[PDB]
Formats: sequence, C-alpha cells, structure tokens
Amino acid sequence: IVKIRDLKEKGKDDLLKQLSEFKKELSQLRVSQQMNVGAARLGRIRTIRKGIARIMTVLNKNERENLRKFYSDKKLRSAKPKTLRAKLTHRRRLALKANEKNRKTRRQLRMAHKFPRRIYAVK
Amino acid sequence: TKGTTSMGQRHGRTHILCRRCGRNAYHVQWERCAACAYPRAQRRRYNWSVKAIKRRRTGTGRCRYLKVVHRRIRNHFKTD
Amino acid sequence: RLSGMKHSAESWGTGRAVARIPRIHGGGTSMSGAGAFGNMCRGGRMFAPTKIF
Amino acid sequence: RANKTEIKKAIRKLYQVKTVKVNTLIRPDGLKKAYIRLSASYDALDTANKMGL
Amino acid sequence: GIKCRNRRKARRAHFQAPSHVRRILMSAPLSKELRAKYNVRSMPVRKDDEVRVKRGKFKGREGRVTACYRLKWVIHIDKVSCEKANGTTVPVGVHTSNVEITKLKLNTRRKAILERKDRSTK
Amino acid sequence: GRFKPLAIKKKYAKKLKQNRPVPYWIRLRTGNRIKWNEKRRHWRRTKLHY
RNA sequence: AGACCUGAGUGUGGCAGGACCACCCGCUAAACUUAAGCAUAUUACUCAGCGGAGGAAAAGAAAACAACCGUGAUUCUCUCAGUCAGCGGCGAGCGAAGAGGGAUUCAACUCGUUGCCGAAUCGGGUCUUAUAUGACCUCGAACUGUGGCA
RNA sequence: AACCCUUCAUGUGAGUAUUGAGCCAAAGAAGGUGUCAGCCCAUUACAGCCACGGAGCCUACGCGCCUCCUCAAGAGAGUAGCACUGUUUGGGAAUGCAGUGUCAAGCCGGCAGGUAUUUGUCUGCCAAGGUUAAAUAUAGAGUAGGAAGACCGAUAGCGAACAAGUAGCGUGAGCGAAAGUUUGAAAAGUACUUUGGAAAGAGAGUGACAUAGAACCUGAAA
RNA sequence: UGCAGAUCUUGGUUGGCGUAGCAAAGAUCUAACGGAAUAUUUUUAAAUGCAACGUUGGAUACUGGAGCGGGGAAGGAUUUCGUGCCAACGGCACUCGUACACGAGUUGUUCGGUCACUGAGCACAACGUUACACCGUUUUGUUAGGAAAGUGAAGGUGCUCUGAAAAGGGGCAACAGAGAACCUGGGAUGAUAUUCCAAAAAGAAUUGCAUGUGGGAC
RNA sequence: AACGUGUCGCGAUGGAUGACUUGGCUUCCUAUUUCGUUGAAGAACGCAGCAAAGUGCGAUAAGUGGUAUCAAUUGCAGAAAUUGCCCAAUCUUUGAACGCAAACGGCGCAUGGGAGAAGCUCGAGCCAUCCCCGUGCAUGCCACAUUUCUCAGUGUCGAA
Ligand SMILES: [K+]
Ligand SMILES: [K+]
Ligand SMILES: [K+]
Ligand SMILES: [Mg+2]
Ligand SMILES: [Mg+2]
Ligand SMILES: [Mg+2]
Ligand SMILES: [Mg+2]
Ligand SMILES: [Mg+2]
Ligand SMILES: [Mg+2]
Ligand SMILES: [Mg+2]
Ligand SMILES: [Mg+2]
Ligand SMILES: [Mg+2]
Ligand SMILES: [Mg+2]
Ligand SMILES: [Mg+2]
Ligand SMILES: [Mg+2]
Ligand SMILES: [Mg+2]
Ligand SMILES: [Mg+2]
Ligand SMILES: [Mg+2]
Ligand SMILES: [Mg+2]
Ligand SMILES: [Mg+2]
Ligand SMILES: [Mg+2]
Ligand SMILES: [Mg+2]
Ligand SMILES: [Mg+2]
Ligand SMILES: [Mg+2]
Ligand SMILES: [Mg+2]
Ligand SMILES: [Mg+2]
Ligand SMILES: [Mg+2]
Ligand SMILES: [Mg+2]
Ligand SMILES: [Mg+2]
Ligand SMILES: [Mg+2]
Ligand SMILES: [Mg+2]
Ligand SMILES: [Mg+2]
Ligand SMILES: [Mg+2]
Ligand SMILES: [Mg+2]
Ligand SMILES: [Mg+2]
Ligand code: NA
Ligand code: NA
Ligand code: NA
Ligand code: NA
Ligand SMILES: [Zn+2]
Repeated sequence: IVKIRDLKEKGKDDLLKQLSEFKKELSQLRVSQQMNVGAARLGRIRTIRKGIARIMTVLNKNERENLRKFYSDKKLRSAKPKTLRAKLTHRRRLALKANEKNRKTRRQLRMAHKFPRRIYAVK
Repeated sequence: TKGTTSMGQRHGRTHILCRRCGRNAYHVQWERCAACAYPRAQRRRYNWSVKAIKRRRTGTGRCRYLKVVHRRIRNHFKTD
Repeated sequence: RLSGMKHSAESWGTGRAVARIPRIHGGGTSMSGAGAFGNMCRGGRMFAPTKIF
Repeated sequence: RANKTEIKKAIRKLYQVKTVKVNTLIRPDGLKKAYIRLSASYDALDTANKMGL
Repeated sequence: GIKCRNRRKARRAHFQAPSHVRRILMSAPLSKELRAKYNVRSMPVRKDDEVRVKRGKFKGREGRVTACYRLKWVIHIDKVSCEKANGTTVPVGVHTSNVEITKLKLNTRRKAILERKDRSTK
Repeated sequence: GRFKPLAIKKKYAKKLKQNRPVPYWIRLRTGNRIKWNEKRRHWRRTKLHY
C-alpha cells in the first residue's frame, strides 16, 4: 500500500530500507503457506509483491535520470553508454542525417538562386 | 536372422538433442546437426521442402522483440 | 492451387491385393495407407479445379 | 544455482545461528534441498518454533 | 459500430467484445418519469439500480440490481430467484433489454454522463 | 543408469511435473471445454528417450 | 643521427557477420515429356543449387530510330503479330522490332579531361546559445593534386 | 388424446406472430434480445465537439530576429576491333556474351544504317566513368486496418471451425491425424424414500417437452 | 447438378461362431483368518448358492552357484516407499499389481566425473582453391612466404631499471588406458548411505590451503 | 414338435440427413508500413491462492508505469479495481554468439564491489585462505595517435 505518489519524495537510502523491509513479510508469508494458514493471509502475498515492484520501478528511474544528467555534457557524447542512447532501428541509425542528405555544392547554390521556381497561371 | 533377432543387436544411439534447435538430430560422432546444420553459422533451408520451411520460419515462435518494434514503427517512435 | 495435393503419396503397385490408387506414407496416425490424390478419395483433389481466368 | 558457502552465510543472516555442516541434493523435480546442522550452542527446535512450525 | 454488411464480421465483434464494450451493450430504457426529468432515452445498467421486468416469466416484478454478470450478458435482481433440489435459492439471470430502469444510483460521474447525454437546445 | 547430464535431468523433471490430471474446479468454469488431459504419458506406452 | 619508402605492435572511435526471401538483381543449371522410334530440336535460357537488396527493384538522358512533309531519356498498356518478318532432321515446332492511340512527365544533373588559379580543401581543437558550408590555431593528411571559376 | 362404449383425472413455454390504432425518417443498415423488430438495446451524421501530440512531412519554397553565403584547346586503351573455340538469340557468310592469341584511329576521325569483299558518297549519333522521382510487380512474404462474394458448408472448405503442425510414427532427412462440448430460454444438471458392497434398479421431483439426463438437437439404412 | 459394381475411397455392420483355439520351461495340498463375494429355499442333514481370490502356520516339490541368487555399464526415467482402492488393463482369475489415486524418498574434503594426461583421430586460426566455402592442408616433431614468445638468469636502485636464454598458433577426443588423500560398527530408514552419527562425536585416520604461538636459523 | 421363413407394433445397434456456423477460399483498397552486435529469428527453463495443456509474462515474471473510460472479477476463495491504447521501465539460460570449451548448468586474465564465525588493534574497526556479483577481453576491415605512441629492413639517401 505504498502508492507511487508517496515514493516520489523519498531518497535512495529510505527506499532501500523500505525494500529490505518488504522482503521480510514475503518470506514469512511463504513459510506460513506451508502451514496451510487461512486464505485471508494468502491475499497479502499479491499485495506485497506489487509493493516490491513499485519500489524497484522508482529506484531504476532515479538512477537513469542521474546518468543522463551526468553525460549531458558535450565532448562526452562518445563516452555515453549505448543503453542510454536513442534506439530507433539498425537501418535508421546508419542512414544519412538531415544535415548531410541535403548538402549542395557552390555551383548548385548559385544556380538555384539564379533560376527559382515560379507561379504563373494562364489566360 | 536379419529380422526379429537382429533387432536386439541395436545398442547405442546415433543422435542426441541439439543445443541450437532442440531436435533429436545432433550426430554424436560427426558433431553436427542433421536438422539445422549447427555449428555452421547458417541453418538448413531448401526449396524442395516448402512444408519444412513453413515449420521453422518467423511467426511459429514467440516474436518477443519483433512485436515491440512493430508497435514502435506504427506509432512513429513517439516519446517523451 | 495446392488443395488436396500436399502429401507425399505413392501407389503400392500390384501384388499387394489392394487397388492401385496412390496411398499416404508413414505410420501411426490412422491416415497412413489411406487413398490420396484422387477425385474419388476422401481428402483428395477435386476434379477440374476452378480457375480465376 | 546456489552453492553451500552462500547457503551457510544466508542462514546466518536470516536467523542468527551458527552451522557446522551443510549438505545439499537436487530433487527429481528440479528443486534443491539443503540439510543444515546447527552448533550445540543453538537449539534447532527453538529456532523452528520461532519461525513457526 | 458493430453492425455492418458482413454478418460474419458483425457477430464476431459482438461475441468477442471486451468488458468496457460490454457495458455499453447491456443498456436499459428509462421509465417515463425519468425520461421527463432527464431527457435521456436510455442508460447502461449498473449495480444498486432498481429495475422492473417487462418481458418473460417474471413480468411485472421489481427489485434491486445485485450483479452485472458481463461474462454471461445478464444481470441478477433480488427476489428474482429459483429453488434448487436441496432447498438452496439461486439467482436467475435476465437480459438487460427486457427490463426498464425506475431509480438511478447517482454519483459525480453518473451525473456527468447524464448531462452529456441530455438532448436540449442552447 | 547412474549417469546423466544436469540438462537432461531437468528435462525429465519437467515431463514428470506435467503428468498430472486436470483440477476439478476447472471443469466448472463458464464455457469450459476440457474434460480430461489428452497428453497423459505412461513409461511403458510411449518413450521420451532423451 | 636524421629523413623518406615499405611493413608491424598497441590504444581510441566505428562497421561486417544471422534472419526474412511472395515480388526483384547476378550466376549455375536438368530430366520426365513431344517429335506416334530417336541422336540435332522441344520441355527451357524452366525446376532444383549458390550469392545480394528494397518498399519496390532493375532501366534511364542516344556511339537511338528511321529514309519521312521526318521523330527525340527510361518504364508500362492496346496494337504491330501467332506475322504471305524470320529460325527449324525447313519436321515436330519456335518467334521479335520501328511506327500509331495512351498512362506518367515544371525531369534532368555530374566526375575525369582542356583553359585560368594553386591548399583557397579535409581531419582535430577552441569560440560564437552552434561536433555552423562562420572565425582562429594545428613541424596532422594533402602538391604522386583537395577545392574554385569557365 | 389409439379394438369399441361409459366414467373420473391430466395437457398447451417465451408475443419479434394476428387484429385495431398511432409515431419517426437528411436515420428503412443487414448485429443482439426466450418465434419473423424502423419506434426494447446497440447502431445509422457531420450536409460536428473534446483531450494528447517528442521527432517527421505539408502550408506566398508558412512567419519574425541574429549570423553566413549568394545575386585557343580537349572530351575515358590490353579499350574497341580481328582470329580460333564455346554458348545464346527470330537474327539468317555469324544477335549478345566468355576464354586465349593479336591489338587501333584521332593533318582526309570513330560507331550504326539486318547478304560476304574492295572502293566512293549520303544520313544519324560520339562508347570504353557516376547519380536520378512518376506511371510497373508482389505467381505459397510481413505490420496495422477496411470493402466484399451468383464460392464451401464439418468425409466439404486450408492438413488444422476444437489445448493442430498438436497427439502419434521414423536412427535421421522427414511424415502427420481423428475430433462441431449443437442439453435446455434458464442448471432449474434429479433433494428425499426404498433394494443393492458398488455400479445401478424402483419411486419421487425440476422443466411446456426427460423417448431434451450430460460429449444429452434431429436420429436414416445395414 | 442425378450411381450398383472401377481387386474404387472413408466410416459402420456382418455369416463363419460361442467355432479354431488359450497344450515348451514337472505341481500342488490342508486348516485358520480376510473379503459383498455365504452355510443365500416357504412354494432335518445329501439329492435346490456352484466356482474362484490374498495372508499366516504346516506338508510336498522345483531352481541346483555357467541359479526364477547378489551387484554394475548401454538403454529406460519414478517402474522405488507408505496408505487407499477395483471402473478400464495384466488374452482365465484377483481381495493381488511394474494398474489407478494421494502423499513421500536420492545427504560426500577422500566414491565416479571435473579441476589436470596423452591414443586411433577431429578440424578453429593461417594460407590456397572455388562463379559461390557448405572445399583442401592441419603428428614422419607438429600451422602459416612464416615478424603468432608479453615469459624473465645473473646485475643496479629502493625496502624498483637493464636485459641472458627459450624454433615450430589455439583447442577437443578414454565414466574399462595413465591419475586418484577413508576404514570398520550402528537400535541411523517405510524407502539413502565407505554420503547419516556431535562431546565419551561409536569412533580411529589420511591429505589442500591460510594463519598465530613455542623453538632452530636470515 | 423343435429349428427355420415372412408380415405388423415396440425396443436395441449406428451416427446419416436437415436446420444451424466466432472457420476456410477468392478478389479489391488505404498507410508518418519492413528485423539484428543498443544482441534478432529460433530453441530451453520458469512465473497465478487453489493452475495439467493453451494464453500472457521474465526473479519488477497471467505483470510495474502513463493515459482515456468509470465499478467490477467470477468456479470457489479473496478484496471493498477492471477494460482499451501507449510514451517510462524490467527483461532468466542460449542462439550470428564473439574470453576458452561443452551429452560439463565447466575453466580463465584485468578491474571494481560484497559477505566473512580464524588472526590482529582498541563491543566495534582491519580482515588472510575459501566463496559471491558487475564490467571489459573473438576475427577481419576503415579512420586517428591531434600532448602527434613504440618499433623493423646488407630498401633509397645522408651529416658528426
Ligand atoms: K544400467
Ligand atoms: K428485448
Ligand atoms: K581486348
Ligand atoms: Mg538388410
Ligand atoms: Mg554390431
Ligand atoms: Mg557411429
Ligand atoms: Mg566422440
Ligand atoms: Mg506437391
Ligand atoms: Mg479437400
Ligand atoms: Mg552431492
Ligand atoms: Mg538416456
Ligand atoms: Mg546476409
Ligand atoms: Mg527485408
Ligand atoms: Mg509434364
Ligand atoms: Mg518420343
Ligand atoms: Mg523411348
Ligand atoms: Mg529456383
Ligand atoms: Mg534504382
Ligand atoms: Mg525458345
Ligand atoms: Mg568519348
Ligand atoms: Mg543506376
Ligand atoms: Mg476437414
Ligand atoms: Mg438425441
Ligand atoms: Mg450410394
Ligand atoms: Mg473349443
Ligand atoms: Mg497350440
Ligand atoms: Mg531338473
Ligand atoms: Mg533338484
Ligand atoms: Mg483377464
Ligand atoms: Mg502410476
Ligand atoms: Mg594424434
Ligand atoms: Mg581408469
Ligand atoms: Mg575420486
Ligand atoms: Mg534399496
Ligand atoms: Mg562462447
Ligand atoms: Na508414344
Ligand atoms: Na483433414
Ligand atoms: Na543368475
Ligand atoms: Na581431454
Ligand atoms: Zn539443430
């Protein structure tokens, strides 16, 4: 019953203690499962696992935004781990970019300036 | 004695399970698979058996990553 | 264009006390040894299949 | 996938006991079973009742 | 739009509808008094509503809605039940298009739905 | 005999766990079509080999 | 002792490898069958085999047609035409092209070479909100020629 | 209401059916609901209204500001050509190509002009380097969706309307089925009595119908 | 788009027929108990409930150590054990079962493998060939027209430089070859044991690393 | 006599026929429509309260996060979310598979962490041997050494 909104404000140390705490009842619930306790306790198993999953989601998000900020500096773009880069496709990564595909020579630039397209209409 | 009696003389086994395709077609002595040609880099694919090709082609399994990337293409890689 | 002919069937020939229709290979399926490929056989190819032209 | 050394350390952390022997086997169903003998300074029955048996 | 010229397609979409689609499909007409008060012809049925049966074996009966069994395309109404062999009473399902709504359970979301469905000028 | 690789042992373990009957509460579900397990195996009838 | 030439080791940043393969591009390449037999021929420059891409591929801007009162890159369609063109134990059989009516079409550009210049070019670093077709530096590459004009 | 007569008890499911009155239509559209439904439900529209929208594409080459930029010679060489051999073509004294040998011209040039050679005119083009949308294919491909059909209707149609490339077969390459869970509107799926070890039988009960009793519609022939 | 036959296809049914048979490996008997399987009659005891099943005791007899004895490899993979249970299956029978159902069981410093050897042999790298590697070479001391060693003897510095010598790339292939430090007892099980036993370890040992102290030397 | 034969009523055996159809086949159209070393396609093993197959998912395991809709799920539990779509994430062992191998859940080198019950220092700190985890390490080819790295040649020259 941790709820995602509550876990936003917490720091890393508090999250780890909460995560370590939650694993204990999960173990205690499992040993009770072998002692065929009533189904009321068996409902708590699903709640605990969902609570654990939410904590791990928050921890992973916080770590990722830290690394992006650290590597946001220029001249470190070659040192950024590949898992933090954009993953579109194999083909799109190797394709010509916008600043390369539309390159023109000096002669092409002058000719385009000399003979632009027109709108004329007739009669 | 080429019939029933000789059936009792068959002892070992020619093939075991393949590490790449999972079939019982890995030749123990020659160390290669009769079904997928492992450890060769390419696998077997012949046009005289279209039935065999359709048994192994894409879509007969899980497509664990292909499903995700197809969804991204349909949404033109929307992101935050 | 492939309906009813996707089997590796073959005639048993004469001398086995059966008709000379092609029969299905293999064993252990209750389909093995059954007739195939004929317009008179169950699961066979129809006579003069319809075309789109 | 665990080995004896990690099993011994984990038991000490979880239940605060000292062991003198760890024996393991892999069951026919694929699960691993461990026999853990405690020191004479610790009571196995007392630990079992604490866990709830 | 389930209905189309392809009968095979229309029937497949109806019988494979997801849960939120099924909620719209099982709707019931409002009574004359509710119609004059809300200017709404029909509403989907929800739990704790009060309905009156207009067609079938239980014609004229009234009761409160105790379940919306979307998996079976029926609703369960209290006092509409049958006796088993051993003496246990069990509910009997009724299709939502055979009843009419008498009293509505209202919350903030339901009132918003009624307002957006109202057929009035300006 | 005594010898077997651990990978082969795990394959036999999965087949053993699969050789089970259908639970009774499954048959009472809405729209159920399963009556009994059609993949039951006996060691004297069909051989897995492995 | 030091250059140039040729050749190694390591480090930093990148790429290739497999799958799919209906359609498309390059190679390799039969026989059953028909000829009432059969060897040239036919099936067929097809099936099987190997290699390689795309959303289409390939082709494409005249060392082209024609012989007229002349047309004007490529591709496709009707037709030319089962042809009083042609190939063929001249047997069985096989077999196109120009022209004409259309679909599409603001469709065309460029390197080397010749003449005038001769690092004005490329890579790396720094700055300008900028890995600028910008500026400055660079015993780095490049005169065994990168770029600019006709 | 079953050899005939008399007497006493039992038996008709659900109104989308019939009749009489109306109403809507810029909507009559074909799905659902216990029998055949424009008006029980969902649908049927813009002759529309909201949310989210990082990149990309389109719009007086959308629109401001700062920077930058701009406005006498020659023409592809182990190439083309030729000889031999092989293959290919409708290409026929040789259409294209490949191997080896030989190997150019450009102060009266070269290639083509469908019968071989030598010589002279005329006509059209200028090989041996490169890029390029549209109109075309998808003859056992994929990702999302739509339109359908004088097609098949469970031995048919894909092998597969179902836990089907599954069960099963073969050392292996490979081969490969059967099978509509179609009871009923609704499980209301037969409590209880009695015989029996049980399985079941004889009663009773639910349901309009149980000769609709559970792989249960209809239920033919041998 | 019309069926009587194609040694036609797929299902179902059928006389033969309660027939042919169920005849190698010698063989069972008796009392008590168990079981629904009895000692079952209304219309004296025999002539009206037959036949057959498991366990225990006793009898008889077989295998006859090249065994219907006790352990392993290949192959099989829960057939192992306890409890329950008889619809279908074990071509007769079952109360029995390797059947069905529900639960249990496999414990290693020293056993086998591996860490860690070579053999008949295989074929990554390198090179060459092929229109195309999915081809060839690769132990007669041994890859490759072939620069494949990344190790470090004496010596200097201090408490870390300089360099002698070493030809021939990297792997796999033996659960009967090479190699390998543990033995008995148990009242320790329903089922595992040279694997379990805890202070009088029932005990007695052997070996791999790290340490700290007592002692000999730097 | 019996067996046997025939007809009618009823009952068995069997699964045809008819009516049904969330399936197949064929043709046409529209797109911000075309995988992978940033580890694909395939293959294996696991995950639910009761869960064999199938479906979904990966130790965050019939799901975490966002958004729209607005009260269920349903066999029994159990609680007082579910469904559609999608940006943020997780993603076991393998496989082109690439540190070396492989009927082995085996064996390394470098680097950074973790646990530690002997020992040491004053109940804590430092922890030897042993053990666990993350990352890098195939081959080939291109560019660079931007503080211009280290070399080899009876190749061509060349000073003290
Ligand atoms: K054995
Ligand atoms: K209705
Ligand atoms: K030449
Ligand atoms: Mg033979
Ligand atoms: Mg032999
Ligand atoms: Mg062999
Ligand atoms: Mg071998
Ligand atoms: Mg065929
Ligand atoms: Mg067919
Ligand atoms: Mg062990
Ligand atoms: Mg085996
Ligand atoms: Mg490829
Ligand atoms: Mg592709
Ligand atoms: Mg033919
Ligand atoms: Mg002939
Ligand atoms: Mg002949
Ligand atoms: Mg081909
Ligand atoms: Mg192109
Ligand atoms: Mg021809
Ligand atoms: Mg020229
Ligand atoms: Mg081109
Ligand atoms: Mg079929
Ligand atoms: Mg019936
Ligand atoms: Mg007939
Ligand atoms: Mg007899
Ligand atoms: Mg006999
Ligand atoms: Mg004897
Ligand atoms: Mg004797
Ligand atoms: Mg028997
Ligand atoms: Mg069993
Ligand atoms: Mg050798
Ligand atoms: Mg040995
Ligand atoms: Mg040993
Ligand atoms: Mg034993
Ligand atoms: Mg590897
Ligand atoms: Na002939
Ligand atoms: Na079939
Ligand atoms: Na013996
Ligand atoms: Na070895
Ligand atoms: Zn394989």
